[PDB]
Amino acid sequence: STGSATTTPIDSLDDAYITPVQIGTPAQTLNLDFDTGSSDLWVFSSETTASEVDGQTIYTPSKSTTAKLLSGATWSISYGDGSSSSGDVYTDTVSVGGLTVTGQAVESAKKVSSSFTEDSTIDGLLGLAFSTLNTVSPTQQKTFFDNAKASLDSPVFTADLGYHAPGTYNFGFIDTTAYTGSITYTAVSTKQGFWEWTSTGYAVGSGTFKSTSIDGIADTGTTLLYLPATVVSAYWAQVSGAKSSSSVGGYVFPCSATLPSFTFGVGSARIVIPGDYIDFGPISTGSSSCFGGIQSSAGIGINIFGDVALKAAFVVFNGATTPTLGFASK
Ligand SMILES: O=C(Cc1cn2ccccc2n1)Nc1ccccc1
Repeated sequence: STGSATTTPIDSLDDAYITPVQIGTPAQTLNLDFDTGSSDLWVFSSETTASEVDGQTIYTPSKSTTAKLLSGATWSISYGDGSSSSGDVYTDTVSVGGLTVTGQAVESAKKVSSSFTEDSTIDGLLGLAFSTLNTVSPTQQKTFFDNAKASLDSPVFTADLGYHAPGTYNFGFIDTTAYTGSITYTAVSTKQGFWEWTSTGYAVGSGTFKSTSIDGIADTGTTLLYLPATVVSAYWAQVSGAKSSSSVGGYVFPCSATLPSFTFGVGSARIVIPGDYIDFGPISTGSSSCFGGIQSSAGIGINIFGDVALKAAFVVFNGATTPTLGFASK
């Protein structure tokens, strides 16, 4: 089997992407944030604290003839932006772009943090990291991908995120019309539960490539590109007037600037992030100070190849027995 779904930026900045997901019988369609940085499928629901819901579409398991409460099971998660949620668990039928999993753990939120409430466009998360990170207790649950894996034509999914435009998530096949050149594959460590790999280096604009090992994760649930401070400093030094602002909480730059590109290495291959992809707009409405899309990972404890990096590529998440990651230009 296969599936294919369009993923759509939630706003003009591409702060995140949403993908429609069918849950239950008859289908209830919710727009979820596909997150290769986490391993829980969770939704706003009829169980969510009333005051914590503001515009989201909710899953109502009582209206689904295939929902079953997973007895005694609970879940609780936190993300890198400091947001969190928690609740109980149902099993139900979940379909993504024509690919159906029966018996999928659907984590029903009872509680969500303010950032989730405040974003009306995201109806929950669909985690695509390794199931070892799944938070359900006392019986850990598998991800959608893990459950669909053996049924897929090939045990893979691909992320093709657009810049200020819709993209695609495919399951079980690689669309060879969706990228240019070849896909370069690279080793993955699953020891922290993430799609963790090692970039071979970087370049700033038309500058010389610096060969250096940069360990980090491929994370569709993180908007920006978080890299070591040395790297980030080298980038922003090429932007007149750019500065790290402790008050704003990262590098800012004059909105009048034209930003240089940023290149990252994948083995001997190179992925080029255009300058405009690194512009995240005014720090506040009407401001002429803009927020940068490359930021320091100092203090995170891990480097993160977020949407700013992944959207410049066609990315293969190869869930073979030994997982790997593939990157192609497009
Ligand atoms: O936390 C993540 C993945 C992530 C961040 N998110 C923010 C909002 C909504 C979804 C979401 N997913 N990645 C990460 C961050 C820090 C350290 C390790 C992994």
